[PDB]
Amino acid sequence: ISFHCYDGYTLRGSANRTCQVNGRWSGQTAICDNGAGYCSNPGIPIGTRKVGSQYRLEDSVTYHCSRGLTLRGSQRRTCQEGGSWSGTEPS
Amino acid sequence: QPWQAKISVIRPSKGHESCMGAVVSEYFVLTAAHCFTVDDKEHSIKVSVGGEKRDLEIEVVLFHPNYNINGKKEAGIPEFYDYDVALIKLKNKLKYGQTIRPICLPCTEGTTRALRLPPTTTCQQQKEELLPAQDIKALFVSEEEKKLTRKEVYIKNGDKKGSCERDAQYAPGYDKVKDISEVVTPRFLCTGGVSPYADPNTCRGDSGGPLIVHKRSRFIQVGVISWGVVDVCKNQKRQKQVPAHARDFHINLFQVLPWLKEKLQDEDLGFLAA
Amino acid sequence: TTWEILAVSMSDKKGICVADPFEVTVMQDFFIDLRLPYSVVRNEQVEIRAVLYNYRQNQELKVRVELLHNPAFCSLATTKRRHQQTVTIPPKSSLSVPYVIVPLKTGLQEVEVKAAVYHHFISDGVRKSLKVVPEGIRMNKTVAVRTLDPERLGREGVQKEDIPPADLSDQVPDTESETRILLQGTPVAQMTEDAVDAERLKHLIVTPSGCGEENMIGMTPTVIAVHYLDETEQWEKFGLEKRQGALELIKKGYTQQLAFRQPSSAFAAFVKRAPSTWLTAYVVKVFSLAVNLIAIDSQVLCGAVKWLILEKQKPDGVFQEDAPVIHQEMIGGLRNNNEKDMALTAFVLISLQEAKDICEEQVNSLPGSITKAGDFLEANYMNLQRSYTVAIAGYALAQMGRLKGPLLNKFLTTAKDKNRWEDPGKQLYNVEATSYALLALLQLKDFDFVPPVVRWLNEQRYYGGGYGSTQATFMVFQALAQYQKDAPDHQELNLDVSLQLPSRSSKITHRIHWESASLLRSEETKEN
Amino acid sequence: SPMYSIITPNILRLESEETMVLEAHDAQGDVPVTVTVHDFPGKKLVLSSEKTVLTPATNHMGNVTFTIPANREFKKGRNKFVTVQATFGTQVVEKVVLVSLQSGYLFIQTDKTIYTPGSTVLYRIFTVNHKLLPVGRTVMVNIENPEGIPVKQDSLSSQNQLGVLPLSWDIPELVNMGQWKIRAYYENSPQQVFSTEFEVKEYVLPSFEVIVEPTEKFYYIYNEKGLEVTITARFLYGKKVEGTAFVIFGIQDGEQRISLPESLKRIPIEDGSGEVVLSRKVLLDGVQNPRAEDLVGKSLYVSATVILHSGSDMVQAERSGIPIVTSPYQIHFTKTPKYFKPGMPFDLMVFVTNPDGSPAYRVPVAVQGEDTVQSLTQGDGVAKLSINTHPSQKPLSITVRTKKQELSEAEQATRTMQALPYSTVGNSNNYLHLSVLRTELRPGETLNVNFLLRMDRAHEAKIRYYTYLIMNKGRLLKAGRQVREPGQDLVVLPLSITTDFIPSFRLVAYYTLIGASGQREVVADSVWVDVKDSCVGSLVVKSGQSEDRQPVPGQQMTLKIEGDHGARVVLVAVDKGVFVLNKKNKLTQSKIWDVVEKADIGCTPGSGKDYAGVFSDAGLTFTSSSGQQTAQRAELQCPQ
Ligand SMILES: *[C@@H]1O[C@H](CO)[C@@H](O[C@@H]2O[C@H](CO)[C@@H](O[C@@H]3O[C@H](CO)[C@@H](O)[C@H](O)[C@@H]3O)[C@H](O)[C@H]2NC(C)=O)[C@H](O)[C@H]1NC(C)=O
Ligand SMILES: *[C@@H]1O[C@H](CO)[C@@H](O[C@@H]2O[C@H](CO)[C@@H](O)[C@H](O)[C@H]2NC(C)=O)[C@H](O)[C@H]1NC(C)=O
Ligand SMILES: *[C@@H]1O[C@H](CO)[C@@H](O[C@@H]2O[C@H](CO)[C@@H](O)[C@H](O)[C@H]2NC(C)=O)[C@H](O)[C@H]1NC(C)=O
Ligand SMILES: [Mg+2]
Repeated sequence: ISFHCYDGYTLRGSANRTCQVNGRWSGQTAICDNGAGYCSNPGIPIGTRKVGSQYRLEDSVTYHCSRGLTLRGSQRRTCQEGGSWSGTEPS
Repeated sequence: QPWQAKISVIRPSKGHESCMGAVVSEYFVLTAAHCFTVDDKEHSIKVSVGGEKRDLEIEVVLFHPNYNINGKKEAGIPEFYDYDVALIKLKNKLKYGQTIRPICLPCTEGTTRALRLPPTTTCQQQKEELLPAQDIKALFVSEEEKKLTRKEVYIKNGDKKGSCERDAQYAPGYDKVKDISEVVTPRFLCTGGVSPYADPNTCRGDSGGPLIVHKRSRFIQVGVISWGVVDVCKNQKRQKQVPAHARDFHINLFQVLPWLKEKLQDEDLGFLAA
Repeated sequence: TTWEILAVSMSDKKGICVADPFEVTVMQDFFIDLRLPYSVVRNEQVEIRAVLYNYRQNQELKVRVELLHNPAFCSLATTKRRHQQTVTIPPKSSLSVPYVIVPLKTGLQEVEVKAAVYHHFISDGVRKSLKVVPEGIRMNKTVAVRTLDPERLGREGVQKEDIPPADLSDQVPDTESETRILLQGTPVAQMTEDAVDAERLKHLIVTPSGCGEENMIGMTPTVIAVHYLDETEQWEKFGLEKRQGALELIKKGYTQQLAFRQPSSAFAAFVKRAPSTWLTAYVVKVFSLAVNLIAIDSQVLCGAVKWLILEKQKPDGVFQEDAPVIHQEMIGGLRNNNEKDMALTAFVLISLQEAKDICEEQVNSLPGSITKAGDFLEANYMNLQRSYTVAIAGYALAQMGRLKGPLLNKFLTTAKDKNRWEDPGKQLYNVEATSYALLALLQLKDFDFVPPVVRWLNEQRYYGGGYGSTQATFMVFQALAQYQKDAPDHQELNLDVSLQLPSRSSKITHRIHWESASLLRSEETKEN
Repeated sequence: SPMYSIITPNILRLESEETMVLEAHDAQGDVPVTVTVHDFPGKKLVLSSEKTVLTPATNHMGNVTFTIPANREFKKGRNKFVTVQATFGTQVVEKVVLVSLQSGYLFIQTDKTIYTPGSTVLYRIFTVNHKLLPVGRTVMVNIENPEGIPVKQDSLSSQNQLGVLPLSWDIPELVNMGQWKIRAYYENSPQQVFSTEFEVKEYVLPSFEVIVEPTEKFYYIYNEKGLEVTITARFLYGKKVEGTAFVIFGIQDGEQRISLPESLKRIPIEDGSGEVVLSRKVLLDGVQNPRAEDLVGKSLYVSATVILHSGSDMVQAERSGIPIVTSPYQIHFTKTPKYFKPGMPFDLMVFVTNPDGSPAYRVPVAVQGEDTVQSLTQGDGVAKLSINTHPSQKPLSITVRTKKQELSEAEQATRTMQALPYSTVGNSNNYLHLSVLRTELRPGETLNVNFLLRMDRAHEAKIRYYTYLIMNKGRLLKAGRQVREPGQDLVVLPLSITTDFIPSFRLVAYYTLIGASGQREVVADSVWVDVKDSCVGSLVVKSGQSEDRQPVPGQQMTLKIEGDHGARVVLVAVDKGVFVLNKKNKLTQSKIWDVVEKADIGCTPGSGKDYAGVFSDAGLTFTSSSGQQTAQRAELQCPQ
C-alpha cells in the first residue's frame, strides 16, 4: 500500500509500505504535514486514530487502536516548548 | 558552550578580523571561510577555546575547494559567500574538559545515537529529522559584553523560505542583482525576520559561529553563520530599530558533507556512507 | 451521495480553463444512515436515529441491526450483552431505529452501528464521530486591555506591564480553558500640508532672453516651475505634454547664458563688463538645480565654482562683490547694505554646497573653501540684527550641521510668531527670508517648527513672477518643493513587544512595523 | 506634406509587450524609425528602444512591440506616465501615455464553500498576466476574519511553479463564526487586490436537497391565478423524498423584508414532489396599500422546509428576489453606441432580458418610428435594428418596444435613449460607418466587416485605403489595411475569427486625406463585438467506465480527462451536500471572462463625439505630426 499527500503538503516517511510476515507494515509511518505549527504533525501510525488537529504549543493529541488491538506507547502526546511532542510514537 | 571557539586575525594596520568557530574534533575547528584570506599566514591567525587566556598555534587552514568570493565580479556581485566554510587544524591535540568539548556534526554515527535513531539510519533520514520542511527552531551563540549568551532563532525552511531568501536584495551590493537566486545557492539556510517571530540578528563578531539545533538534551550543528542582510551590530549596542528584511544566511552542513567527511576521515567521527 | 468533480487546466500555451462539473453518484441497495448532531452535552441523555434504507425494487429484508459497545457512552449495550434488534424492511422503503445513549466523557467520541440481512450475503456498518461538549456555557472574560507606547507611558524607552490572572472562579469542574494574548499595531498616519496648485503657475513659463542678467531673470521662472511640478507631480492638472515646451526653453536659455561666459569661467551683464561675483554664484545655484532637467557641462558649472574660490575669496572666507549687477532687483534681499559680508558670503557659500556633489572631483579646493566660509559665518551669527540675514546665513550653516547651541537658539527666536522671518519693508525680502529659513528647518529635520512656517507661506498665496521677484520666486518654490519630499505620511512604527510567561522558559518576542501593522498576533495559553 | 501617425493603447502595462502601430501618409521609399520610451516627468532614459523601417512593400505599416519595466523606479497615490516617442528620420512624434501598475489577474480557488471549526482550508492561487497565461510572480496573501482583520499573511511566489500556488490554512477549534476572506495581490500592485470568501460555521451535511422553482421567473401584478411554486426534493443520490413541507412567503423591498404570516402552507411531499400556491388575495392582504401598482418593483421570496417521515433530517431552502414586474421583458441600450452619423444608417444593439436578468429567446422588437422593421431576438438576448437618420445635427432619440403577441400593449416594456451627432473636422461632413452582421460569432468562423463611406466626389478619389485595428483584452491583437478604389462606397473585410478574439473585441477604422480648404482631416469609427465566450482551449471530464450501472462505496472508477497538451490539471471532488448550505463563490469559467471583460480600457460601445474621441473611447491614442492628437487620459478606470 502506498501513500500520497494533497497539494501544499509535504510527505515524510515511507511512501510505499508492504505487509510483512511479522504482521507489521514495512518502513516508517507516512505523515502528510504542512509545517505550519510550532510542532510538526505527529502523524497517524497505521492502525490507530488521532484526535487533535491543532499542533500549537501546549496543544495535545490522543490515539486509539482498533478493536482487538493493544496500543503500545503513549495514548496522549503534548506539544512541548522547543518543538517536540511528549511521550513516544504510538503503535 | 564548550564547543565555542574564538578566532582572531592580525593584519598590518588594516585592523583585526573577529570571527567565531566550533570545536568539531580534537584537532579541527569548523568556521567560516571569509574570516581568512590566501594572504593571511598561520602566524597571524590565533585561535582561542574554552575561554583560555592563551592562544593556540594553528597548523593550516583548509578552505572549501569551491570557495570563490570574487567569482561574481563580472555579474556585478562583489560578495559571493557560496560554500563559505573552512577548517582549522591545530598544532596540538585538545584535552577535552569541562570547558572544552566537541559539537555533533550531521551524518555521523555519534549524532544518530544523539537523535536516538536506529543504527541503520541513512544520511538522508537524518536531514529529514534535523531539517524538516517547516520553521525549524534553532539557536546560535553571540558575544554580549565579553560574555557568551544564546540567541533563539527560527530556520525558515518551510513555505517562508521564499519570503526570507528574496530579502537578500536589500543587502549591500546585491541591490542590482538580476536573479536573486544567483546569490543564494541551495547551500544556504535562512533565519531571522519577524515571522513567525522576531528573531535576534547575528553580529559581525558572531560570523563563522555554529547554527545549532537543541534536541533531546543534545546540541547538533547544522550550519555556519555566513552573512547577514542588515548590519544591526555596531560595537556600541544593537540597532534597536531592525528592519523587517534583516535576514541572516548560513551554510547548510548537509551540502558540504563530501568535504567534511574527507578532511575529518581520521577523527573517529564515523561519517555515514550514503 | 453524488461527488462533484471539478477540473482546472493550466496551459503555458493555451491558457487557463475550468471545466464543467462532472457528477458521480454512489448508491447501494442496502445501507445505514447514522445521522448524529454536531455536538452533544456530557451526562445528558440523548437519542440518535439509525435509518436503514432498502432500495431493493421488489424484496423485503429481514435485517438485524446492532449498536456496538463503548465505555464513553451509556447504552443498554454492555461488554457482555449485545443491544440488537431484528426488523423487517419492506421493499423500496426505509426504517428508523432509535438508540438512547449518554455521553460519559468529553472530547470527540466514536459511534458505530452494524447490520446484516438474513438468508443473504448483505451487510453494512457505519462509524462516525460526534463531539461531546462539557455541560455549562461558553464564556469569555476580558482580563485587560493595555495600550503599548513607550516614551509616552514608558521610561528609558521601555514599558513594563503586568497582567492579573483570569478570575474563572465560577468555572465548570474538570474543564480546560485557554487565555488568548493578542497584539496589534495602530497607525497613526498624519501631517503633510497641501502644495500650491499648478493651475496657479501658468505664467512662470517665460522664454529666457536678454543680456547676461536679463537672460537669467527669464530663465529662473521656468526652471523653478518645472522643478516644483516634478516633485508635487501636478503635470496632470497643469496641462501635461506642455512640459516638453518648457524643457526646450531651459536648454535655450542655458545655451544663451554661455554666450555671456567670460574666459575666466565667470559671468557678467556683458562680455566687456567686469566679472560679477554675485551673478556668477547665482548661475551656479540655478545650473546645479537644472542638472536633473537638462545636460549641464561640468567644465562650465565647476568653472564658475573654481573662479569664486581661487580668485574672489579672502583667507577669511569672505566673498566680495566687485561689479554689482545693473539689475539691483534680481539680487533680492541683498540690495540693502546692512551686513553685506554675512549676506554675500552665505549666498555664495550655498551655491557651492548645492554644487558640491558635482564639483567634488574637479575642484580640490572646494571642501577647504566651504570650511573657510563656514568659520566666518559662525563667528558673526550672534551679532546679526536683520531677520533676513539671520535666515540666509542659518541655512548656510545648517547644510554643515554647524548650527547648534546659541546660534540655533537665535535662528529660531528671530522668527516673529514662530511662523515667519520678516523685516520692516517690502514683500520680496520677507517671503525670500522665510523660504531660506524653511530650507534650514528641513535641513535640521525639525518637523515640529516647520508646519507653522509652511502654512504661513501657503496662507500668503505668492505665485512668484513680477519685477525683482527673481529671488522670491526661485526660493519660495525651492523650499515648498523640498518640503514635499521631507514630509512623512506617518510616525515611526517599530514596536518590540515581548511577553514572558512563568510556565514558559523563553520569551515571546514580536516586532510590529508600519506595513505589518493592524495584524492579529495571538499567543494562546491553556494555563491560567 | 508627409504625415506620420502613431497608435498605442490608452494605458500601457508593466512587465508585458504592448503593440505599437506605425504609419506614414504618404511619402515614398524607405523611412527609418527609432522608437524610444522614457519615463515621466523627466527624460530619464532608457526604458525600451526599438527600430524598424517602413517599406512601400508593406504599405508603410510597422509592427514594433516593446516591454516596459519591471523597474523599482515605479513606486503612493497619483499616477505614473511614460514619454512614448517615435522618430521618423527627422520628424519626431511624441506622446505621453498613462501607465498601469496592474501585473495581471489572480484567481483564488477553495475546495469547499463552507468549513467547520477544526478543519483545514485548501486553496490555490492562479497567477496569470493580462492575457490569461501562466507567469512567475511574487504574490502577497492575507487572511481576514469576519470583522476584516488580518490574522495571517505570507509572501509566496509562483516562480517555477507554473502559475499555481497550492496553499492551506488551519482553522482553530476556537475560531470566530462568519464569512472569512482570503485576500491576495501581486507585490508590484498593492492597490489591485483579489479576494474570495468562505463561510465558517458549525453544521452537518443534509441527506437530501430542496428546490423551489416558481412556475414563472417573476410575477404579473394583475395575475389572479397568483404565484404557483413547485417543491422538488430528492436525496443526494437521486432517489425521491417522502415527507412533509412547510412553505411560507414574504415581500422584500430594500434591505428590509416583510414576512406574510397569512401565507403559511403545509403541503405533502409524495414521490419527491409538491405544489403550493400563493393566492393573490393573501398577497395584497399581506401589505395594506389599496393600490396594487405600488408593489411593482418589489419582490417576493419563498421559504420551504422539507421533513422526512422518519424525522431524522430537516432541510431548509429559499428562493428570493422574485421581480413583480408589469412587463415580462426588459430593454437595455447598454450595447448600443451613443453617437450617430447624420444621414447614414444607425444600427441598434437591442438587449432584451427577463425580469431576473436572463436573456430572452425570440422576442420581436421594433421602433416607434417605422413598422415592419422588426427582428426576433437571438439566443444571446440581442436584436439587430437599423433606422434611417437625417443630415440634421439634431440629437437623435429612439424608442424601442416589444411587439410580442399574446400580450397587450399595457403589459409591454419600453426604453428610450439619446445619441449625439459626430463632430466633423471643418464640417466637411466626412463620416465613416462600420456595419456588421450581428450573429453569434464562434472561434473558427468568418466575419464580414463593412466599411461604409460618406463624402462628396470632390475628394473621394483620395481615399485609397482604410486602417482597421483589433482591440482585445486591452491590447492590439492585429492591425491592417483595407484597399479601396474611387467609386466604391462600400467595401468588405474578410475577418477570420480565432480563439484569440475571445471574449470580446473592438474594431476601429480610420481614413486620412487632404480634402477641404487644405488641412489634414481625420475620420474614424469603432464597433464592439462579442464572441461565443468559452475556454481558449478545452478541458473535459467524463467517466472511464463503460457506462454500466452506478458505482459502490469503496470502488475503483476510471476518470477520463481530455485537455490541452502539456497542460497541468488540478482536481478536486466535493460532496453535493455541501452546496446545499452554500453554493456561492464557486470558481467558474464564466466568472473568469467576467473579470477580464470588466477591465477593458474602452467604455463606449462604439463611436464618439469626434475623431479623437472614437480612439479614447475604444482604448487607443492617436497622435501625428500634423497636430491631431487624442484626448489626455488621467483616470485609470472609465468615467462615472
Ligand atoms: C512506490 O511505488 C512506485 C511503483 O514502483 C514507485 O514508482 C516507480 O519508480 C520506479 C523507479 O523509477 C519506476 O520503475 C520503472 O519500472 C519500469 C518497468 O518496465 C521500467 O521500464 C522503468 O525503467 C523503471 O525502472 C516506476 O515506473 C515507477 N512507478 C510508476 C511511475 O508508476 C515509487 O518510487 C515508490 N515510492 C517510493 C518507494 O518512494
Ligand atoms: C465573548 O465573545 C463572544 C464572541 O465575540 C461574544 O458573543 C457576542 O454575542 C452576540 C449576541 O448577540 C453575538 O452577536 C456575537 O457572537 C458577539 N457580539 C459581538 C459583536 O461581539 C460575547 O459577547 C463575549 N462575552 C460574552 C458576554 O459572552
Ligand atoms: C507583427 O509583425 C509582423 C510584421 O513584421 C506581423 O506579425 C505576424 O502576425 C501574423 C498573424 O497576423 C503571423 O502570421 C506572422 O507570423 C507574424 N509575424 C511574425 C514574424 O511572426 C504583423 O504585421 C504584426 N502583427 C500585429 C500585432 O499587428
Ligand atoms: Mg461573448
